[PDB]
Amino acid sequence: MENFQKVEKIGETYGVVYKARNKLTGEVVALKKIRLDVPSTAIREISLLKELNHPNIVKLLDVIHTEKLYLVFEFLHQDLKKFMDASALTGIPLPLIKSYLFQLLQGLAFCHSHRVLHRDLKPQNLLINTEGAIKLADFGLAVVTLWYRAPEILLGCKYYSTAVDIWSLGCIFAEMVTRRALFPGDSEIDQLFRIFRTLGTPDEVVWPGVTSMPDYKPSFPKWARQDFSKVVPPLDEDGRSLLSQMLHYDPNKRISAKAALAHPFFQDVTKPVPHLRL
Ligand SMILES: Cc1ncc(-c2nc(Nc3ccc(C(=O)N4CC[C@H](N(C)C)C4)cc3)ncc2F)n1C(C)C
Repeated sequence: MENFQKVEKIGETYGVVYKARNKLTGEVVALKKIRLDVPSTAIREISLLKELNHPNIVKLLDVIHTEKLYLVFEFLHQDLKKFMDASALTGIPLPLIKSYLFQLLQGLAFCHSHRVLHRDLKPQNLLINTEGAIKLADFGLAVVTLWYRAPEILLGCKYYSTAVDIWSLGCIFAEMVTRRALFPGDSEIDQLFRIFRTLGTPDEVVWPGVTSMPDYKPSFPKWARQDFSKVVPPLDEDGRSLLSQMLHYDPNKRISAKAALAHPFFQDVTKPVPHLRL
């Protein structure tokens, strides 16, 4: 860590993140100081992450095990959240929404093909640059936001799948379009009940095995599903078709990252450059 000069704190569950300059090489980096107490398994788990390289995953440059674990990442200048708040006035243009969605699906397609899950996608851990790229960061690597949590997690599923990232990404997609969070819950039951009010209470019809999941209660209110035209106007038919498949209750019916990439929504996909003020 002596080789690095802290420029500024840029983020603070498990670990703080600093913009920092490599004292030798003048290299500017994000320097993550990880949740102190290293367990041997966590070291081999991060050594697996260093091999997981993709243009839509923030590059882990180095892991400094001394003695206090640091992770040195490629630096990116803004998160999606700040860009969304800076764009809240006319909204992010749809071409740029489509681009960001396609790229993150490509990152997820990659992660998932190697049986790596993110587990905690949100606007705060999606990082953007001046060239139109968007990148996954801060991989969930087993107050916190529940807003992008898949319903299987919230109902107590222990061995959940790659479909949790598709759910989260779908929530992020809707939020980019509408400029309002799709399920802004302030507790697990509120989060869950917000998902239920909008998409209807899941039963064995739409989600086989649901009534036997740990935190499922026969006594949950039974809400009727709302229209998707009510939920994400002004998303077009393709956009809404894709979103509905990313928000299927049954993790096994929820569209994969790979299948999603072939959806007609991306037919006219391009790569716009955003107007970013750094
Ligand atoms: C948790 C984590 N590990 C590694 C990184 C990381 N960050 C950056 N650079 C970066 C991130 C966020 C912002 C940013 O716009 N703000 C963070 C807080 C505030 N927002 C919540 C409104 C704005 C600027 C630069 N680069 C590479 C990384 F690996 N991160 C970030 C997600 C903070």
